[PDB]
Amino acid sequence: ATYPGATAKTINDSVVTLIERELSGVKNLLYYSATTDTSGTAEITATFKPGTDVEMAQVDVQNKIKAVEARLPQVVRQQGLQVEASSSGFLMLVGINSPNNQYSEVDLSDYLVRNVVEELKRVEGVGKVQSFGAEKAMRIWVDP
Amino acid sequence: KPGTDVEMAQVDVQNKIKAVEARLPQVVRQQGLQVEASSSGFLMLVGINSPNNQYSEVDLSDYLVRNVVEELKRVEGVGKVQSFGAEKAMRIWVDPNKLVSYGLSISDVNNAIRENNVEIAPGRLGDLPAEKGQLITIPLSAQG
Amino acid sequence: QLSSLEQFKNISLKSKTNGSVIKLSDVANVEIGSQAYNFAILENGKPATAAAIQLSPGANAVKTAEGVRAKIEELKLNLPEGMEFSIPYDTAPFVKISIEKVIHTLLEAMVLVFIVMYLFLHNVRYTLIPAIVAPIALLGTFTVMLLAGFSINVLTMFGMVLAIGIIVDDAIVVVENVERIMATEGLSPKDATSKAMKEITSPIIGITLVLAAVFLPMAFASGSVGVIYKQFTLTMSVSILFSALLALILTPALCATILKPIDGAWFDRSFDKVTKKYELMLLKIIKHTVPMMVIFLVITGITFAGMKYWPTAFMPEEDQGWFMTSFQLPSDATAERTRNVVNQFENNLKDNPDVKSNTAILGWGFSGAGQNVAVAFTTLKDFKERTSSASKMTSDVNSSMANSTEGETMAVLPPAIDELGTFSGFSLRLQDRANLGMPALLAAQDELMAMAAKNKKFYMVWNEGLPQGDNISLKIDREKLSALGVKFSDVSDIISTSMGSMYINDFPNQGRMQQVIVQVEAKSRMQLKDILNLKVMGSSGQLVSLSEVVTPQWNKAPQQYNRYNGRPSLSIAGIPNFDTSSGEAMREMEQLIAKLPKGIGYEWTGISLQEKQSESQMAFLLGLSMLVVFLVLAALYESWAIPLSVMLVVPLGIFGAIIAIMSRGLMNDVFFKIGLITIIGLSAKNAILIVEFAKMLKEEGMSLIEATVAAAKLRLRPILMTSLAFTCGVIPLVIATGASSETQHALGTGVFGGMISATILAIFFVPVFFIFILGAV
Repeated sequence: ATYPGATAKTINDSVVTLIERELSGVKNLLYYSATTDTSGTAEITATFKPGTDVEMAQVDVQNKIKAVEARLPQVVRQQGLQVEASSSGFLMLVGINSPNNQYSEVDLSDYLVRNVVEELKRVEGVGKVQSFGAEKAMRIWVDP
Repeated sequence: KPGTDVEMAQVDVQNKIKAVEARLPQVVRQQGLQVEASSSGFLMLVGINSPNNQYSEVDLSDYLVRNVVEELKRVEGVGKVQSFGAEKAMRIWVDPNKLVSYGLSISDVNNAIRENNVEIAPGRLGDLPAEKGQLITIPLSAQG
Repeated sequence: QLSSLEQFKNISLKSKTNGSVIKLSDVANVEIGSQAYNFAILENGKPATAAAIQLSPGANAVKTAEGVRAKIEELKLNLPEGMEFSIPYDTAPFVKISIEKVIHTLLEAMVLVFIVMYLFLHNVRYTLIPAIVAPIALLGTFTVMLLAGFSINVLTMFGMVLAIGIIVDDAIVVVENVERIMATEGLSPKDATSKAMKEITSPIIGITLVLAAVFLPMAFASGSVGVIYKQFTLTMSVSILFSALLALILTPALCATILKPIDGAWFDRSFDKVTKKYELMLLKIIKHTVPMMVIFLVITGITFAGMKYWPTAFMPEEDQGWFMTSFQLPSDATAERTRNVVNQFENNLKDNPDVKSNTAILGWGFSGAGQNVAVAFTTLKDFKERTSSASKMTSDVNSSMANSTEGETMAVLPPAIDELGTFSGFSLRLQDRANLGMPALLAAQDELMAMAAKNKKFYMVWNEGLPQGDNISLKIDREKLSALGVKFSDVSDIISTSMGSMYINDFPNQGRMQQVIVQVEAKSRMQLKDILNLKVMGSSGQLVSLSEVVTPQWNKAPQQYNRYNGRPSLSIAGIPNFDTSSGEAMREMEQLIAKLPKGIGYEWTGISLQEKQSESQMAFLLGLSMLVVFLVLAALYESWAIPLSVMLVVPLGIFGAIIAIMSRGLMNDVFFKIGLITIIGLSAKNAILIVEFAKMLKEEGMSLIEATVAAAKLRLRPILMTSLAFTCGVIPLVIATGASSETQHALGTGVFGGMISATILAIFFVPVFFIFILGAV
């Protein structure tokens, strides 16, 4: 759950508690955790019993949060609640470097986001691709 | 049908309403369609009374909503907790006679409250891209 | 829509008070940067980028890696000059080398058991009769794996390695009995095979039923410990069932058609002489009946003591060829400080040790992001060109980082199981169960950290999260605003917009719609004073700075909010100290936590919780398995004394198992539990081999003692044959030294000691048990 800018106290008292109020009583719930950090982001991880069907359990979580998607702040709602059967460690960490220094780090991250991350995600068996580098963007540094 | 998997059937209903969640009025949509595998009768009816009359009914309902309903819902086996009592809230009983007397409309009072009582995004002092030469980063806070 | 800096800089902008139409470049430096500058990447000290690929739920690691490497090779062709692709962190190579090492040890087990059976029969034929049942039983196990929805992992493979020495038991029994009949009576292969069948058909079935029923309850255990038991259960049980089907169906045909007439070095007289000395020693033993039962009571006592006292673990750590290094700098730390810390750590292991590649991610870290958090995935050079081990390296990094750069850098090993935890060790969650508030929980937390600093079984039990930090809350004096005549909404706008970095809309940049972010320039949002230099329009027409209407105040508050099972909590990582198991640390943590303020609870999460379940259900798995074997035995031999005599041999196998574990210095992990049950089964096998024939000879009219000694002597050869077979088949597990060798060490040491015991201590005690239990009734 994203809620940009807002510090962790706001995500903790306005968002996480709401979702956690529905996470209970889910089928085969082994244990559940929720961490809100300073990036204006909360990760609520419901860990189910070992061997439980991850698909149907993911469905159960979707159903429970559906009952709490109308009370979250407007930004949270119109920013989406990405619910995914997740993992902890990275399988591998593909990267792009520039030994001749012909491209600054921003150009490498741009190229990686625009022409690599999509085609990496389009591989069978790749569940998530987290890009540690942001796409290019027209920045307007105003001067107050 | 009796004995049908309530989970997959709930999923089916979710799918069917997904095809009709884009035509409903805007309020309906941005108020959410809470789809839940439901029940008819209450298992039990927890309540809070005040025999010494030290707390009015509004205070009891407030305490019940703020410190009981959440922890009741956080019990395993509790599917829904319907609170027959509303949380406290700052009520502004306007007087349309005086509203007209000064020349204002309730829309105005609505705007005055929206402006004198705003949620100011926190921001972060020294967030990236940092100025070469910074060693401290304090998360700012506003209070409006 | 604008597409170039030129069009953006010339964006008109009406000037509020004067009238001049200014451009955007007058009030703002327009430039192309990145959407958000959250994370950075240091690959081998150089700035670069990266893309962490998280495996799909239940996908294949090796296949996914094959696909991603192929896609990288494909995309290499379209890389402008200057860009180079790299995989500076990859785990599936280790999956490929682990599964290959396990298949290699499986083949080594096959070869060694074939050599043992050849040495005990001396004809390729006689030894080929059983050695054809192992591959067929294994292939049937594979078909059942597929039909049940299983996979080929190191767990089921380890189950097959254990099974190699158990599959061929039945066939060894049949071939030994047929060989023996053709040696003593000289009968033709066909009718000799028929007589051997009419003799040991029920022994074979009994051994089978016992071995397949001892492995059933373990698969019923709950939790990951069960998901681990289920592999070994399915593998070994189906392997034993197919081994029995073959011993009853295929090996009789082989023994009937392709067994050549006995015509045909020193082993023969020495082995027989050995058998005779054993028989005389057995008679001397049976003499002192009560003393040997006293020695058995003593051994059971020692065994129970060891199984109750020896430290417990869950899974052995392994040198996966790489490790992680989490840098947690205090709050108020800037990305420059974390770059300094990471640069120090990167330069600390740059040319001194032998590592393959060290990649650091700035701004990202398991359990929290932020400028003051980095995670560096140093990948060890290799295993064949190594010097210091993963655990010997991490220790070096920890000690060479705790004293130089400010922070919390703690190099840590990869976990045991892939998606259980991020690091090796235990992970506890200190919960706030009585609404004590955050400050109380954090005080309890640092106290617990103070108590864990002087413990010997603890090393660094740090906090896996973000630390408290100073915030700058602004109080707005509304009365001063109304007196100055300034709208409040304008002050709110100015603050929020002055810090926010808001995003507006997109623009077409080289064919792709990229964002257009606006934000107060860097040098105007760094220190607090800059904020207090913002100005708003008053009532009298003159500007009023924010410093006159807002008052800052510095609070101390937690910057990350963690919740567990509903209640606020704090993730407390920890790794046990050298010479201390994970079980001891867990128990020690419980005591420490018991020494904490009231209302503060504690919960185990991940590996710790799974380990707790293992330890809390190891008694019922041994209580239920033993009872199942007893009941099956009583059903098979229609008595209550025979199954007691067969059960009385289990503590001897456990005895050796515990002895081996204590001597080697391993722990009471789940692999040892797997061997514990395997040795129960094999012990029962060695006992039945004697007890059945002794019962038959006693029913044939022979005296109890004479029947007992005759059956022991006649079945010494199959017992030793099968025993040495399984022991030499597991020797590859104990002696393995490559990569992923610690799992094999833990899984083989137990069964090795247990088999050595349940064969050297069985052929002498099972006759004693039989005679005693039958005389006492």
